[PDB]
Amino acid sequence: LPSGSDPAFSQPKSVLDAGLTCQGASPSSVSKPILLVPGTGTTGPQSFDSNWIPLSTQLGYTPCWISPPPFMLNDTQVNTEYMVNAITALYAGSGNNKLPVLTWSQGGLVAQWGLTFFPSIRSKVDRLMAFAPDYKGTVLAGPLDALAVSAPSVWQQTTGSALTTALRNAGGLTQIVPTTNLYSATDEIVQPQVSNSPLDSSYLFNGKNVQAQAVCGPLFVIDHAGSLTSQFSYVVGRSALRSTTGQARSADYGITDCNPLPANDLTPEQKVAAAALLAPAAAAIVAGPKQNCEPDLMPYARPFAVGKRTCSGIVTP
Repeated sequence: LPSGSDPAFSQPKSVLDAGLTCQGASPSSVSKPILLVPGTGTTGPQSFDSNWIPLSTQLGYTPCWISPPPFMLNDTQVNTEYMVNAITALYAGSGNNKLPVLTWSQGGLVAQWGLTFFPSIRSKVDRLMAFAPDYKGTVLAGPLDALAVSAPSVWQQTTGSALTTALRNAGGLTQIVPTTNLYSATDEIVQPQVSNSPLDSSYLFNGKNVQAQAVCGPLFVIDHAGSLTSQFSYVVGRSALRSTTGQARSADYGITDCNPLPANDLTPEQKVAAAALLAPAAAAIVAGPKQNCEPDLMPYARPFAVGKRTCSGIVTP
């Protein structure tokens, strides 16, 4: 694990702060914040309005969220700066108290990239609840990279990207704070995920790796959005957020919780929005930025991906 000074932010603190919002509070004075880190092609709200914003509310958290522009499609390394700045702020804002981070898709990668590369936020996160995180990225990004039609962040979440190589090589496929990883075999966005083994994209060492089909059976299907919004995911999220250990406890759930439909503590209208969670992100992807190469790694990550090709060319330091 890196253990020096944090890297420099490439964004002005004012830009970063502007992407941080808290329900009914300013970050500088908030009780029991949880930070929500969105998936690819969405804003904080577009990810969590239909799910973890009300769910965290009812569990007695002040939901706060970052919305890195545009729709999490730019450089995961800059989307991470928004998350690091938010953790710094919300820790100080809550009386210097550790906060939980909850995340969907790339939000997980961003989180684990933060804890890998910016040591000062490890003493500020009491736990990480990653919903369908892509730590190895995914192989299903391959066709779109072959077309050279891919957002910066979609290059970086390709399996074998410089970014995913850099993370692994810096010791980033091991948990750095107590970490639960809810995910699904049937994820149509993130693969590989079928092994219920360290082969899976969502798997960390020492982490509470919950593959849905490992608890509910091989006849169980929740998809990429399902892994965030489902009653099953509520129960696992509830479990991790209340655990004295920082991790979901198998003691807290069972076979009768194997419900892939949106969380029952959402309103009927919330359920309907959560059901359709992914369409926004699919659309914002087809609407969004497009380049022919993977964004350069910033100097702090370059030593961990030597040999790989980014926009400037082959990585050397």
